[PDB]
Amino acid sequence: DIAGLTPCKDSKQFAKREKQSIKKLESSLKLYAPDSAPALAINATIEKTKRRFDNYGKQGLLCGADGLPHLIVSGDQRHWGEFITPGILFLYIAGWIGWVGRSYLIAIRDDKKPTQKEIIIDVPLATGLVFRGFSWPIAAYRELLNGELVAKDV
Amino acid sequence: KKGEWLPGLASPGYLTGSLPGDNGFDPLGLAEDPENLKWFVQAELVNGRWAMLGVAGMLLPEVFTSIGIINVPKWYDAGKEEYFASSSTLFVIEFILFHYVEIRRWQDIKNPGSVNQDPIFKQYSLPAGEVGYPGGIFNPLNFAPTLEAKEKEIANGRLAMLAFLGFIIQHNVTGKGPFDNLLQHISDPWHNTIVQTL
Amino acid sequence: MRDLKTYLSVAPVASTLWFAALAGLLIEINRFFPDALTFPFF
Amino acid sequence: TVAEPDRPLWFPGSTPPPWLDGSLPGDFGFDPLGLGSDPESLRWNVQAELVHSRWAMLGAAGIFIPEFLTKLGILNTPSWYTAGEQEYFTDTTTLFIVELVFIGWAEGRRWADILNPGCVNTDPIFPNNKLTGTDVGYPGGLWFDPLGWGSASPQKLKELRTKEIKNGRLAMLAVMGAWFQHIYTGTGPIDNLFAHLADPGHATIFAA
Ligand code: CLA
Ligand SMILES: CC(/C=C/C=C(C)/C=C/[C@@]12O[C@]1(C)C[C@@H](O)CC2(C)C)=C\C=C\C=C(C)\C=C\C=C(C)\C=C\[C@@]12O[C@]1(C)C[C@@H](O)CC2(C)C
Ligand SMILES: CC(/C=C/C=C(C)/C=C/[C@@]12O[C@]1(C)C[C@@H](O)CC2(C)C)=C\C=C\C=C(C)\C=C\C=C(C)\C=C\[C@@]12O[C@]1(C)C[C@@H](O)CC2(C)C
Ligand SMILES: CC1=C(/C=C/C(C)=C/C=CC(/C)=C/C=C/C=C(C)\C=C\C=C(C)\C=C\C2=C(C)CCCC2(C)C)C(C)(C)CCC1
Repeated sequence: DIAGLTPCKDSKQFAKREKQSIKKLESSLKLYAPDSAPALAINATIEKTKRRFDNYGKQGLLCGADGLPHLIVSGDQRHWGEFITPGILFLYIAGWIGWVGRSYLIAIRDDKKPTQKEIIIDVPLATGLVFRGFSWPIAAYRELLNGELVAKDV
Repeated sequence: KKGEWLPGLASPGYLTGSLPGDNGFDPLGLAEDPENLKWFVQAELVNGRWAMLGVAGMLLPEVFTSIGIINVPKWYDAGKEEYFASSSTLFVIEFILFHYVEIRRWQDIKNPGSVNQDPIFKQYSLPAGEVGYPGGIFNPLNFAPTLEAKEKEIANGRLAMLAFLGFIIQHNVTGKGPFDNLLQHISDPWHNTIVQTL
Repeated sequence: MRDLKTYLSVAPVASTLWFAALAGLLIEINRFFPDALTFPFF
Repeated sequence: TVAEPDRPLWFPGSTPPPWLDGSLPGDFGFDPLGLGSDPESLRWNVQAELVHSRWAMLGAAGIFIPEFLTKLGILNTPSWYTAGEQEYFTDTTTLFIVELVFIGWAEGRRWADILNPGCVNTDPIFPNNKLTGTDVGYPGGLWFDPLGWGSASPQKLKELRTKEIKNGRLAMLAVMGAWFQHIYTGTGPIDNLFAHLADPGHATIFAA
C-alpha cells in the first residue's frame, strides 16, 4: 500500500501485538478471585483492549513492520480521517477561541480603565460574545473583505 | 409590529423592517455591517430559491412514484441511472452555463444596473428593477412584485431550506426518501420517531 | 453577593472554573469514545 | 408595597436585613447568607421561590395523596420512587421529548415575561384574549385564574399570596423529606408515618 505499509486488518504483527497485550492483561487476572472488584476491573480493561484493536482494524489504518498504526497526512482521500478533517475541526475550534477573545478585547477597549475588565472578567459581556464563534468563519471573512480586520495606519 | 422572533426580545437596530421577511432574528449579529447585510440578503434569496427548487424536485417525483404514475428512482441514488450523455459531460456543460449566468448575477450585485442589457442584441434590455429581483423576461406572467408576495417568497424559501436539511439528515440516518419516512411515521406515529430511528 | 460575584469572576477563579469544566468535558468525551485515533464518521 | 417594620420575624429579637422590608408576600427576614441583597437578584429569587413552591405543591399532592389512597385499598398506584421505570403506552424517552418541547414553550413564555414584564400577555393566535394578571409571577387571566378569587383589594391578595408561599415552602420540605426517607429507608412515606405513629418513641431516625 502507501509507503510500503499494509492494512492493519490483514497485518500479522498487529495481530501478534494484540494477542500479546491480551495475554499480558490476562496474566494478572488469574491471581485474584474470579468475581472480585480487581478481577472485574481487569476484565473491563481486557474488553476495552479487544474493542480498541477491533476498531483500529475496522477503520482501515495502515500498519508498518513494527505492527503499529501509521498516519498518512499527504492528503490521500483514503486517509482524510487521520489528519485533515480533525485538522479542519481544530482550525474551527481555535478560530472560535481566538475570535471570541479578540471580540472581548475590542469590546472592552473603549472604557476609561480597560485593564479593570481584564483582570476581573466581565462575565455578562463574555457570555454574549462567546456565541459569535459559531459563525466566526463568516465574520472574519467579511471582516477581512471589509478591510477592518487589520489595523490600518500601522 | 415587524414580527418578533422572540416576543420578549427587542429586534436589532440594524434591522428596521424594510427588507421583506424581517422578523428581527439575528442573535449572532452577523449583519452588523450594512454591506454584510446587503450581501447576505442576496445570498438568502438565491439559497432559498435553489432550496425550493431542489426540495420540490426531490419530493414531488417521490410521492408521484409512490402513488404510481411515474417510475423515477430516489434522489440519493438517481446519480447512477445512465442518461443519454456521460456524467462528466453533463457536469462540464452545467459548469460552463452556470459560470456565465452566475457571473452575470454577480456583476448585477456588485454595481446594480450595469448588466440589464442583452450583450448580443443591443435592444432587449431588462427593466430597471432592484438587485435580487430582476423582472422583465424573468417574469413573463408579470405578476406584481408587491411587498407582501416578496415576504411569502422569503418565508417559503426558508421553509424549503429547513426541509432540505431535514431531507439530507433523514436520508443519512434512516436510509430512504423523506416520503417513505413520513408514510412509515403515519402508519404508527407512537413507535416511529427519531428515538426509535436512533 | 455582588462582591462575591465580582471576586468569583477574577482571573484566577474564572480560569480555574473554565479549565475544570473543559477538563471534565474532555474526560467524558474520551470516556465515551476512548482510543480514538481517527475521525471515521466522514 | 406596605413595609411592615414590626412584622413577625423568623428569629425573634433580631433585626431583619435591610433588603427585606416586608414588601413581598411571606417575608420573615430570613436571609443569613444574604443571597437576595441585590434588587434584581431579589426579584429573580422571588420568581424562583414561587415556581419552586408551585411545582413542589403539585409534587407533594401527587406523591402523598395517591399513596395515602393506595395504602387503603382504593386503587393501585405503585411506589412513587420506582414509578419512573414501569413501562407505559410508549417508551420514556419519547414522552420526555414531547413533554420537553411543551414545557419549554411554557417556560419560554414565562421567561419572556420575567425579563420584560407585561410583554407576552396577549395570545399570539387570537389577539383578543389577554391575561388579566399585571404582576410578574401572577399571570392571572381566564386560564390561570378562571374563578377570579384573587383580584380584590391588594391587602387581601397580599395575605392570600402569603398563604400560597407558606404552603409552598411546606410542600417543598415535604417532597424532599419523602425523597430522603425512601433513600434512607426502603418503604413509602405512608408506611413511615404509620410505623412511627405505632411506635412514636422508637420508630424514628435512630433505628438503624
Ligand atoms: C416537612 C415536614 C416533615 C414531616 C411532617 C415529617 C415527618 C416524619 N418524618 Mg421526615 N423529613 C423531612 C420533613 C418532614 N418529615 C425533610 C425535609 C427531610 C429531609 C432532611 C426528612 C427526612 C426524614 C428521614 C430520613 C426520616 C424521616 C422520618 C419521619 C417520620 C418520623 C420522624 C423522624 O424520626 O424523622 C425525623 C425527621 C427530621 C429530623 C427532619 C425534619 C425537619 C424538617 C425541617 C421538618 C420540621 C417540622 C416543621 C418545623 C413542622 C411541621 C409542620 C406540621 C406538619 C407539624 C415522620 C412521620 C423518619 C421515618 O421514616 O420514620 C421512621 C425517617 O427515617 N424524615
Ligand atoms: C441550497 C439548498 C438546496 C438545494 C438543493 C438542490 C439544488 C437539490 C438538487 C437535487 O435534489 C434534486 C432536485 C434531484 C436529486 O435527485 C439530486 C439533487 C442534486 C440532490 C439548501 C440550502 C439550505 C440552507 C440552510 C438549511 C440554512 C440554514 C440557516 C440557518 C438555520 C441560519 C440561521 C441563522 O442565520 C440566521 C438566519 C441569523 C444568524 O444571526 C443566526 C443563525 C442561527 C445562524
Ligand atoms: C427544600 C428545597 C430548598 C430548601 C432551601 C433552603 C432551606 C434554603 C434556605 C436559605 O436560602 C435561604 C431561604 C436564605 C439564605 O440566606 C440561607 C439559606 C439557609 C441558604 C427545595 C425543594 C423543592 C422541591 C421541588 C421543586 C420538587 C418537586 C418535585 C416533584 C414535582 C416531583 C414529582 C414526582 O417525580 C416524583 C418525585 C416521583 C414520580 O414518580 C411522580 C412525580 C409526581 C412526577
Ligand atoms: C493543505 C495541506 C497541507 C499543506 C498546506 C500548505 C503548505 C499551505 C498553506 C498556507 C498558507 C500560506 C497560509 C497562510 C496564511 C497567511 C496569512 C497572512 C494569514 C492570516 C490569518 C490571520 C491574521 C487570522 C487572525 C485571526 C483569526 C481569523 C483567528 C482568531 C482571531 C485572529 C484575529 C487571531 C499539507 C500537505 C501539509 C497536509 C494536508 C493539508
